[PDB]
Amino acid sequence: TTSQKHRDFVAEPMGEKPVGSLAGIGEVLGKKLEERGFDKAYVVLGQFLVLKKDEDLFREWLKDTCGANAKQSRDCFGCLREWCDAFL
Amino acid sequence: MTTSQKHRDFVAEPMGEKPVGSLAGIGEVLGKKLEERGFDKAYVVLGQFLVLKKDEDLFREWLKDTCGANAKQSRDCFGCLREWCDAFL
Repeated sequence: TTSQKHRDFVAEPMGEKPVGSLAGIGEVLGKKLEERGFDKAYVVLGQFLVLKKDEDLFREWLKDTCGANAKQSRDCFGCLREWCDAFL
Repeated sequence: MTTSQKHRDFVAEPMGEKPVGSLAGIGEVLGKKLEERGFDKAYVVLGQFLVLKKDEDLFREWLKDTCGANAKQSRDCFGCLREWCDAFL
């Protein structure tokens, strides 16, 4: 299943949406991503793409970068994968 | 229209799984060097462009350092990704 946050994100181009629009990225994770330069959702998309959409490596990178737990990183990965299938 | 037809073709549609050589400025020589470094599809180079927050200087220098792109090649590749993002991201 998916959250409404996921469905809202995968429904449209992301433009300049902030990193907190990504499913799984709440205020805590969002703060830590911004601190490390990932202030917009597209920058995280960038990392997803540099990693060739690899689920294991992206979710691990997210954990190491902002401390995402497994549910959060699952949610974030899934919303980026579905967005790419629709728009990339 | 001062852009190449190859630019226009790239920016006209989602890139899907297009190879890196579909990008403006990326001929066969640059494309091979990019592929050897793991940048085999255009979307991987898009990824680097986005990780660099679409900064022209950073991206064009990364391209130079990674495949030896000259100024014109790196400008064309940057401009093609910038316009693609304006259309589809």
